[PDB]
Amino acid sequence: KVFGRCELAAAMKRHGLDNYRGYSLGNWVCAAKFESNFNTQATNRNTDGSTDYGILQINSRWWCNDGRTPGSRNLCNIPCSALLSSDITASVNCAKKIVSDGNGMNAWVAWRNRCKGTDVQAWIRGCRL
Repeated sequence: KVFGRCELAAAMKRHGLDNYRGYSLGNWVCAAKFESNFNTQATNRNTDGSTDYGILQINSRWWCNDGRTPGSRNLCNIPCSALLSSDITASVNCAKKIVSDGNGMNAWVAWRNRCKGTDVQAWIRGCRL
């Protein structure tokens, strides 16, 4: 499943991301756009043996367990396969842990590079929310 921008915005709102830790809905939508292109099934291998999973490209060294990543910590206490659902519940739950951990949304490379300091509200304009 590839979400539409506004579909995702609605789902992230339902799941409590609007203003979670001070970050407006558009930041979360923007992060997903540039991390995964709204693709719930996207995966990306890294040079350290970790893989990033799903809509918010959550990493298997720190956050979820895939069994094949060295130095894995499983800090969201979830299998990475749960982060590949068409249902974003698990990715949202883990995202809330990630953002609360000390970095805020700087945790997401694509957010800091493409979304931070931009008009993130553009990502929710035109949506029925």
